[PDB]
Amino acid sequence: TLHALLRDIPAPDAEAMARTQQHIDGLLKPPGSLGRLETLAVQLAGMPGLNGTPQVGEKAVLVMCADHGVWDEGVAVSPKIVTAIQAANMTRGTTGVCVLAAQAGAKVHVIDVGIDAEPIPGVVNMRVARGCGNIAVGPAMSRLQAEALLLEVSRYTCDLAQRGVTLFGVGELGMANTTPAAAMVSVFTGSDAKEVVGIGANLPPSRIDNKVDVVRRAIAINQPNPRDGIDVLSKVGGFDLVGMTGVMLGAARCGLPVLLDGFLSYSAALAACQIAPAVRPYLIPSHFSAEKGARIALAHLSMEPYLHMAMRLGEGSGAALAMPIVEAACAMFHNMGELAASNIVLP
Amino acid sequence: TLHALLRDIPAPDAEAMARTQQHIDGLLKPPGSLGRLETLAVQLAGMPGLNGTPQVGEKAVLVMCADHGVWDEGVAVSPKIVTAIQAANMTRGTTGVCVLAAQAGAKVHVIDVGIDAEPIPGVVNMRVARGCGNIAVGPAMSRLQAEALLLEVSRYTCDLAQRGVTLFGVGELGMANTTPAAAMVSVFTGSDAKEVVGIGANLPPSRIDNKVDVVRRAIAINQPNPRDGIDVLSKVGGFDLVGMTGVMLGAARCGLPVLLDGFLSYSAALAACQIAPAVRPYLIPSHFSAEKGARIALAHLSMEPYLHMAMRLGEGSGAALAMPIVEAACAMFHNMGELAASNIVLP
Ligand SMILES: O=P(O)(O)OC[C@H]1O[C@H](n2cnc3ncncc32)[C@H](O)[C@@H]1O
Ligand SMILES: O=P(O)(O)OC[C@H]1O[C@H](n2cnc3ncncc32)[C@H](O)[C@@H]1O
Ligand SMILES: O=C(O)c1cccnc1
Ligand SMILES: O=C(O)c1cccnc1
Repeated sequence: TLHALLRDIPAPDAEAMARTQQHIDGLLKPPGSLGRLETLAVQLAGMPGLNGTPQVGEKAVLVMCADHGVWDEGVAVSPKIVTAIQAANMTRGTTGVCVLAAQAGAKVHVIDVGIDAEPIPGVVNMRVARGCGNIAVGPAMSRLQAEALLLEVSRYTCDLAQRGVTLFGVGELGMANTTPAAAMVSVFTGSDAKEVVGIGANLPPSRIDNKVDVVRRAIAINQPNPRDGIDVLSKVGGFDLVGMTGVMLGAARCGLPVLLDGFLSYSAALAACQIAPAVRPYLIPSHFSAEKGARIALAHLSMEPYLHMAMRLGEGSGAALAMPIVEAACAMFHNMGELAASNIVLP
Repeated sequence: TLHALLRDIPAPDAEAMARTQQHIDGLLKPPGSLGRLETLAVQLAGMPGLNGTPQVGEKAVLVMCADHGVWDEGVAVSPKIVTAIQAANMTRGTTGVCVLAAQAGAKVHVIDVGIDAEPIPGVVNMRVARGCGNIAVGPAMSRLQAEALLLEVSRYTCDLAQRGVTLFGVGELGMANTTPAAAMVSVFTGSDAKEVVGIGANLPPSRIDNKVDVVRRAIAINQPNPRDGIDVLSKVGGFDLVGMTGVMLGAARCGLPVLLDGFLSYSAALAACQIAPAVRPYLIPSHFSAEKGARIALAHLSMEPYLHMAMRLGEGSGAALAMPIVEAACAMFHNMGELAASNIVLP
């Protein structure tokens, strides 16, 4: 059951974290001089799946692909078919996340949770339906469908842990998905749609007004409950967004770290933390999306991204780009010399 | 002569940059969606030493080490000997920059431009003197000494280019060096000392007032000319700071990119750009130093760091941490597929 899953998410190991902090303080450098790299190492040390120490074994980026019915409301400029096309390209390694993941030594897992097209060979099949319902006139899916996908994705995720994966990255693919993402952010943060609706994948500025209106309509018609993350996801979210939330719950249950990506991932993280606050300690920010509603989303998650690249591609491209940073924290921890060894004393 | 050197710094190749932009726009993604990663690739494409395309061959981090006479004014908490000790540790690979450089596949070059101690085996010897003069009572060095080191370091730098190095990172080591760095920033930016003097390597807050006073005294007594970068460096700078400036001039003359590090590097970059504006196009920011005067320095250099890690170690540790980002831009450029190949059309 999902209740068991949520109930079994482990709390951070404070004992391992204390030993980490002490060790970092004794390294060949002025105490605290490596700033957020030190904080990151301690965070990792508290994750039970890492065996009491900051370490990175195998790396995987999970890309959840699906189509959205709200695409018919004219909120996206790319043809709907671009989702299926790009999902296929993911298997050929020519996409942005594939190239960056290869650069970071990570494997890309492409999962189809609801693409509106024939099944794509090479893509993991977990499709709920051929595209989710149009949120502007009703819910994206039933609560049952949402919970089922959460469970399936979380199981898939923690199963990879048995294959040596210790670091996850989340990603997505789905034309028009920045619309339900904005709706969710508006609902969870209590912000007006206008403040969190962006241009997504180059939406013309003249078409923004319509996008804001669609978001408002979706909310008014569905009346999602902000205190129920599953309610929000099933009503104004999408299969892809649900899948991303599932990776976060899965990794957390597995006691492992997850790298967030951009705007879509922020909306999924808001939902995950609402569903289970215990997931928070396992989330690691990557970059600061150029999407309008990024600042608001990040503020509610109390997260400060490490990378400011004005990126807005999605796919988990930002998550892959940050993996080297996580490895750097581990390298610092394990490979630096110690002050005592050089007889140096620094207050 | 130094005049020849400065005169021969090549301008960016606009033709190669135009071809770069066109290619990036045709990649398998919404135009401009990779933000600053795209801008970085184009910048690299314009650097003549890279052969008309964003590419990274061998990587090197140059660490300029030297002691400062102003240390006697009580502006630093670490014993003066820590410079020599850490410089030795650089040869053993136990320091922060060594670990991060190894993680990025870069080689660390440790250069002694003025450590106040016996020569250290394994360290490149270019020492001007055993520590520079105390800037609080007079100049750090003579103009002649400054120009000579600039020339020597710039030659060493461009010579590495012949060994396959295509990407440089700058670093330093020198107890009390954030004092002359603050003086230089104050002079070049016209900001008051109080606004740019930080805690350096954990200087107690109760000792900050004295540091501000020392900086003011150095400026009042030396009267450095803001319009003459060499004048400023020789008067209120240090051998290490001069050396960093030399790496920047050298790489620029070689038509190659240089990654800045933190606060000390910002002061050296201000000087380099004053000496020769043509150097600017070759400078690449890495992280946003936690030092107080960082914001002001970066504003005058019109640079926005990619990494926000609250780092303040120095040594070129931030520069090494950003190398993977430069390689990512190259990977994007060369390895992504093209829109035309998938028959996809995106405005
Ligand atoms: O709401 P919007 O405006 O449609 O933007 C969301 C989509 O843009 C991104 N995206 C990611 N890869 C893409 N390849 C082509 N087009 C878009 C792409 C993201 O992954 C989604 O597919
Ligand atoms: O002006 P301040 O307060 O002395 O700070 C500047 C120094 O701190 C950094 N630094 C870099 N490595 C160090 N190892 C030990 N101590 C300091 C260190 C930097 O490289 C300089 O050596
Ligand atoms: O921040 C993102 O991940 C993003 C922003 C716009 C369009 N697609 C993805
Ligand atoms: O920004 C830096 O590089 C820095 C700041 C403080 C002390 N040492 C180095």
